[PDB]
Amino acid sequence: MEMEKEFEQIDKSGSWAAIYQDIRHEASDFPSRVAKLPKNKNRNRYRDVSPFDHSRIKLHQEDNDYINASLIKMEEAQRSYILTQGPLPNTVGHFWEMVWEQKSRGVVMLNRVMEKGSLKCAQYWPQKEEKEMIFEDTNLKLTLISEDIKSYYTVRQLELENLTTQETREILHFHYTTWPDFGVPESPASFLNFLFKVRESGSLSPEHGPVVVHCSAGIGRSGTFCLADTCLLLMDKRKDPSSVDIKKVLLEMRKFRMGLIQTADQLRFSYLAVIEGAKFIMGD
Ligand SMILES: COC[C@H]1N(S(C)(=O)=O)[C@H]2CC[C@]1(O)CC2
Repeated sequence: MEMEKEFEQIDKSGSWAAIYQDIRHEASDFPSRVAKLPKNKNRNRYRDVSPFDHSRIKLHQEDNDYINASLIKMEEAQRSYILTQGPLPNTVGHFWEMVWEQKSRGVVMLNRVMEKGSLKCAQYWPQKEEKEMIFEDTNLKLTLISEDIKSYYTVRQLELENLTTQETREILHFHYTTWPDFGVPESPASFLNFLFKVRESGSLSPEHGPVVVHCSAGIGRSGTFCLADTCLLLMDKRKDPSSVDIKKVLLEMRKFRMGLIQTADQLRFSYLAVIEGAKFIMGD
Protein backbone atom coordinates (compact mmCIF):
# COMPACT_ATOMS: atom_id res chain seq x y z
CA MET A 1 0.00 0.00 0.00
CA GLU A 2 1.00 3.65 -0.26
CA MET A 3 2.28 5.29 2.92
CA GLU A 4 -0.10 8.15 3.80
CA LYS A 5 -3.22 6.02 3.41
CA GLU A 6 -1.74 2.95 5.03
CA PHE A 7 -1.05 5.44 7.84
CA GLU A 8 -4.67 6.57 8.24
CA GLN A 9 -5.79 2.95 7.98
CA ILE A 10 -3.59 1.98 10.96
CA ASP A 11 -4.73 5.02 12.95
CA LYS A 12 -8.43 4.34 12.37
CA SER A 13 -7.96 0.64 13.18
CA GLY A 14 -5.63 1.30 16.13
CA SER A 15 -3.24 -1.49 15.15
CA TRP A 16 0.20 0.15 15.56
CA ALA A 17 1.23 -2.35 18.25
CA ALA A 18 0.37 -5.30 16.00
CA ILE A 19 2.26 -3.85 13.02
CA TYR A 20 5.30 -3.20 15.23
CA GLN A 21 5.23 -6.69 16.73
CA ASP A 22 5.20 -8.19 13.21
CA ILE A 23 8.43 -6.28 12.49
CA ARG A 24 9.98 -7.61 15.71
CA HIS A 25 9.03 -11.19 14.73
CA GLU A 26 10.48 -10.97 11.19
CA ALA A 27 13.71 -9.17 12.14
CA SER A 28 17.09 -10.79 11.54
CA ASP A 29 18.99 -12.65 14.25
CA PHE A 30 22.77 -12.84 13.73
CA PRO A 31 25.51 -13.65 16.26
CA SER A 32 27.09 -10.98 18.52
CA ARG A 33 29.80 -13.15 20.11
CA VAL A 34 32.51 -10.48 20.40
CA ALA A 35 30.17 -8.12 22.29
CA LYS A 36 29.49 -10.80 24.91
CA LEU A 37 33.11 -11.68 25.74
CA PRO A 38 33.81 -11.02 29.45
CA LYS A 39 36.59 -8.53 28.70
CA ASN A 40 34.04 -6.26 26.96
CA LYS A 41 31.43 -6.00 29.76
CA ASN A 42 32.37 -2.42 30.66
CA ARG A 43 32.25 -1.42 26.95
CA ASN A 44 28.48 -2.04 26.71
CA ARG A 45 25.87 0.28 28.21
CA TYR A 46 22.97 -2.21 28.01
CA ARG A 47 23.29 -6.00 28.17
CA ASP A 48 20.50 -6.52 25.61
CA VAL A 49 21.84 -4.10 22.91
CA SER A 50 24.87 -5.46 21.03
CA PRO A 51 26.38 -5.07 17.53
CA PHE A 52 26.26 -8.10 15.24
CA ASP A 53 29.68 -9.60 14.48
CA HIS A 54 29.27 -9.28 10.69
CA SER A 55 28.63 -5.49 10.71
CA ARG A 56 30.46 -4.24 13.83
CA ILE A 57 33.03 -1.42 13.54
CA LYS A 58 36.54 -2.60 14.45
CA LEU A 59 39.01 -0.28 16.17
CA HIS A 60 42.50 -0.32 14.61
CA GLN A 61 44.10 -1.76 17.72
CA GLU A 62 45.62 -5.18 18.35
CA ASP A 63 44.85 -5.40 22.08
CA ASN A 64 41.07 -4.99 21.93
CA ASP A 65 39.28 -3.88 18.77
CA TYR A 66 35.76 -3.77 20.27
CA ILE A 67 33.28 -0.87 20.32
CA ASN A 68 29.47 -1.04 20.51
CA ALA A 69 28.88 0.37 16.98
CA SER A 70 27.47 -0.97 13.68
CA LEU A 71 27.83 -0.06 9.96
CA ILE A 72 24.39 0.28 8.30
CA LYS A 73 25.11 0.13 4.48
CA MET A 74 22.04 1.00 2.32
CA GLU A 75 22.83 -0.23 -1.20
CA GLU A 76 19.99 1.23 -3.32
CA ALA A 77 19.97 4.58 -1.49
CA GLN A 78 23.80 4.80 -1.63
CA ARG A 79 24.07 5.98 1.99
CA SER A 80 25.99 4.53 4.95
CA TYR A 81 25.61 5.29 8.68
CA ILE A 82 27.47 4.22 11.83
CA LEU A 83 25.00 3.74 14.73
CA THR A 84 26.52 3.58 18.22
CA GLN A 85 25.56 3.87 21.91
CA GLY A 86 26.20 7.03 23.90
CA PRO A 87 29.83 6.88 25.01
CA LEU A 88 30.62 5.54 28.53
CA PRO A 89 33.27 6.93 30.91
CA ASN A 90 35.64 4.17 29.79
CA THR A 91 34.85 4.42 26.03
CA VAL A 92 35.11 8.16 25.21
CA GLY A 93 38.62 7.62 23.82
CA HIS A 94 37.43 4.65 21.72
CA PHE A 95 34.56 6.79 20.36
CA TRP A 96 36.89 9.51 18.99
CA GLU A 97 39.35 6.84 17.72
CA MET A 98 36.46 5.47 15.61
CA VAL A 99 35.52 8.94 14.28
CA TRP A 100 39.17 9.42 13.25
CA GLU A 101 39.74 5.97 11.71
CA GLN A 102 36.45 5.91 9.76
CA LYS A 103 37.03 9.47 8.32
CA SER A 104 33.66 10.76 9.51
CA ARG A 105 32.85 14.45 9.10
CA GLY A 106 29.82 14.67 11.39
CA VAL A 107 28.49 13.32 14.71
CA VAL A 108 24.69 13.36 15.28
CA MET A 109 23.55 13.31 18.98
CA LEU A 110 19.82 12.81 19.68
CA ASN A 111 19.81 12.76 23.52
CA ARG A 112 20.73 15.01 26.44
CA VAL A 113 23.57 14.01 28.78
CA MET A 114 20.99 13.81 31.63
CA GLU A 115 17.39 12.69 31.02
CA LYS A 116 14.80 11.49 33.55
CA GLY A 117 17.29 12.42 36.32
CA SER A 118 19.90 9.84 35.23
CA LEU A 119 23.03 9.96 33.05
CA LYS A 120 22.38 8.79 29.46
CA CYS A 121 25.95 9.33 28.13
CA ALA A 122 29.29 10.80 29.15
CA GLN A 123 30.19 14.48 28.64
CA TYR A 124 32.47 13.54 25.73
CA TRP A 125 33.16 16.95 24.11
CA PRO A 126 34.55 20.20 25.58
CA GLN A 127 32.20 22.96 26.68
CA LYS A 128 34.69 25.88 26.63
CA GLU A 129 37.17 26.92 23.93
CA GLU A 130 40.06 27.31 26.37
CA LYS A 131 39.49 23.91 28.12
CA GLU A 132 40.40 21.25 25.57
CA MET A 133 40.21 17.46 26.16
CA ILE A 134 43.02 14.92 25.84
CA PHE A 135 42.25 11.19 25.54
CA GLU A 136 45.47 9.53 26.64
CA ASP A 137 44.47 5.92 25.93
CA THR A 138 44.00 6.70 22.19
CA ASN A 139 46.33 9.74 21.83
CA LEU A 140 43.79 12.29 20.57
CA LYS A 141 43.13 15.95 21.39
CA LEU A 142 39.71 17.59 20.97
CA THR A 143 39.06 21.37 20.99
CA LEU A 144 35.81 23.36 20.85
CA ILE A 145 36.11 25.91 17.98
CA SER A 146 32.60 27.47 17.93
CA GLU A 147 29.05 26.79 19.07
CA ASP A 148 25.70 27.95 17.59
CA ILE A 149 22.71 27.42 19.96
CA LYS A 150 19.25 27.42 18.36
CA SER A 151 15.81 26.72 19.77
CA TYR A 152 15.66 23.00 18.91
CA TYR A 153 19.31 22.05 18.29
CA THR A 154 22.92 23.19 18.68
CA VAL A 155 25.75 22.91 16.08
CA ARG A 156 29.36 22.83 17.22
CA GLN A 157 32.61 23.01 15.29
CA LEU A 158 35.31 20.77 16.82
CA GLU A 159 39.01 20.16 16.00
CA LEU A 160 40.27 16.59 16.39
CA GLU A 161 44.06 16.14 16.40
CA ASN A 162 45.86 12.82 16.10
CA LEU A 163 48.74 13.51 18.50
CA THR A 164 50.85 10.70 16.99
CA THR A 165 50.98 12.34 13.50
CA GLN A 166 49.97 15.95 14.32
CA GLU A 167 47.27 15.74 11.63
CA THR A 168 44.08 17.73 12.34
CA ARG A 169 40.48 17.53 11.10
CA GLU A 170 37.31 19.55 11.48
CA ILE A 171 34.33 17.60 12.92
CA LEU A 172 30.76 18.96 13.00
CA HIS A 173 28.61 18.09 16.09
CA PHE A 174 24.84 18.18 15.41
CA HIS A 175 22.95 18.04 18.74
CA TYR A 176 19.16 17.68 18.75
CA THR A 177 18.32 18.98 22.23
CA THR A 178 14.50 18.86 22.44
CA TRP A 179 13.36 15.22 22.11
CA PRO A 180 10.99 14.77 25.11
CA ASP A 181 11.97 12.67 28.13
CA PHE A 182 8.88 10.47 27.47
CA GLY A 183 7.23 9.59 24.15
CA VAL A 184 7.95 11.20 20.75
CA PRO A 185 7.53 14.78 19.44
CA GLU A 186 4.01 15.89 18.58
CA SER A 187 5.09 17.31 15.18
CA PRO A 188 8.01 16.08 13.02
CA ALA A 189 8.74 19.61 11.80
CA SER A 190 11.74 20.38 14.02
CA PHE A 191 13.23 16.88 13.53
CA LEU A 192 12.99 17.26 9.72
CA ASN A 193 14.51 20.76 9.87
CA PHE A 194 17.39 19.22 11.85
CA LEU A 195 17.84 16.37 9.32
CA PHE A 196 18.05 18.93 6.51
CA LYS A 197 20.73 20.90 8.41
CA VAL A 198 22.83 17.74 8.74
CA ARG A 199 22.38 17.07 4.99
CA GLU A 200 23.32 20.63 4.01
CA SER A 201 26.65 20.35 5.91
CA GLY A 202 28.05 17.54 3.71
CA SER A 203 28.22 15.13 6.65
CA LEU A 204 26.04 12.50 4.90
CA SER A 205 27.74 12.67 1.51
CA PRO A 206 30.02 10.12 -0.21
CA GLU A 207 33.15 12.29 -0.11
CA HIS A 208 33.34 11.60 3.66
CA GLY A 209 33.30 8.51 5.86
CA PRO A 210 29.92 7.52 7.34
CA VAL A 211 28.19 9.89 9.77
CA VAL A 212 28.28 8.66 13.40
CA VAL A 213 24.76 8.79 14.97
CA HIS A 214 23.91 8.03 18.61
CA CYS A 215 21.35 8.37 21.38
CA SER A 216 21.60 6.41 24.66
CA ALA A 217 21.40 2.83 23.26
CA GLY A 218 21.87 3.78 19.58
CA ILE A 219 18.73 1.99 18.27
CA GLY A 220 15.61 4.06 18.97
CA ARG A 221 15.90 7.78 18.15
CA SER A 222 19.01 6.86 16.10
CA GLY A 223 16.98 4.38 14.06
CA THR A 224 14.30 7.02 13.42
CA PHE A 225 16.94 9.41 11.99
CA CYS A 226 18.48 7.00 9.45
CA LEU A 227 15.13 5.40 8.51
CA ALA A 228 13.61 8.81 7.66
CA ASP A 229 16.70 9.94 5.74
CA THR A 230 16.93 6.75 3.61
CA CYS A 231 13.18 6.64 2.82
CA LEU A 232 13.16 10.29 1.65
CA LEU A 233 16.25 9.69 -0.56
CA LEU A 234 14.59 6.63 -2.18
CA MET A 235 11.45 8.70 -2.91
CA ASP A 236 13.66 11.16 -4.85
CA LYS A 237 15.56 8.46 -6.77
CA ARG A 238 12.70 6.21 -7.95
CA LYS A 239 10.28 6.69 -10.84
CA ASP A 240 7.39 5.76 -8.53
CA PRO A 241 7.82 7.30 -5.04
CA SER A 242 4.70 5.53 -3.72
CA SER A 243 6.63 2.25 -4.09
CA VAL A 244 8.80 3.07 -1.05
CA ASP A 245 7.80 0.64 1.72
CA ILE A 246 8.95 1.93 5.11
CA LYS A 247 8.49 -1.43 6.85
CA LYS A 248 10.70 -3.15 4.24
CA VAL A 249 13.39 -0.47 4.58
CA LEU A 250 13.36 -0.88 8.38
CA LEU A 251 13.73 -4.66 8.08
CA GLU A 252 16.69 -4.15 5.70
CA MET A 253 18.34 -1.82 8.24
CA ARG A 254 17.75 -4.42 11.03
CA LYS A 255 20.01 -6.81 9.09
CA PHE A 256 22.88 -4.54 10.29
CA ARG A 257 21.89 -3.60 13.90
CA MET A 258 19.29 -5.14 16.22
CA GLY A 259 16.30 -3.32 17.68
CA LEU A 260 16.06 -0.25 15.42
CA ILE A 261 12.84 1.62 16.36
CA GLN A 262 12.08 0.71 20.01
CA THR A 263 8.33 1.39 20.30
CA ALA A 264 5.17 1.52 18.21
CA ASP A 265 5.10 5.27 18.89
CA GLN A 266 8.56 5.64 17.30
CA LEU A 267 7.28 3.64 14.29
CA ARG A 268 4.27 5.94 13.89
CA PHE A 269 6.51 8.99 14.26
CA SER A 270 8.81 7.69 11.50
CA TYR A 271 5.83 7.38 9.12
CA LEU A 272 4.73 10.91 10.02
CA ALA A 273 8.19 12.31 9.37
CA VAL A 274 8.54 10.69 5.94
CA ILE A 275 5.02 11.74 4.91
CA GLU A 276 5.51 15.41 5.82
CA GLY A 277 9.05 15.45 4.53
CA ALA A 278 8.02 14.22 1.09
CA LYS A 279 5.79 17.31 0.63
CA PHE A 280 8.49 19.79 1.49
CA ILE A 281 11.03 18.22 -0.85
CA MET A 282 8.90 19.24 -3.83
CA GLY A 283 8.70 20.03 -5.33
CA ASP A 284 6.97 22.13 -2.63
C1 LIG B 1 -0.75 3.53 24.55
O1 LIG B 1 -0.47 3.73 23.19
C2 LIG B 1 -1.58 3.36 22.31
C3 LIG B 1 -0.88 2.97 20.86
N1 LIG B 1 -1.81 3.15 19.71
S1 LIG B 1 -2.33 1.94 18.87
C4 LIG B 1 -3.85 1.56 19.55
O2 LIG B 1 -2.47 2.36 17.58
O3 LIG B 1 -1.50 0.87 18.96
C5 LIG B 1 -1.81 4.52 19.21
C6 LIG B 1 -0.57 4.72 18.46
C7 LIG B 1 0.62 4.00 19.18
C8 LIG B 1 0.27 3.87 20.66
O4 LIG B 1 1.29 3.32 21.41
C9 LIG B 1 -0.21 5.29 21.01
C10 LIG B 1 -1.59 5.48 20.36
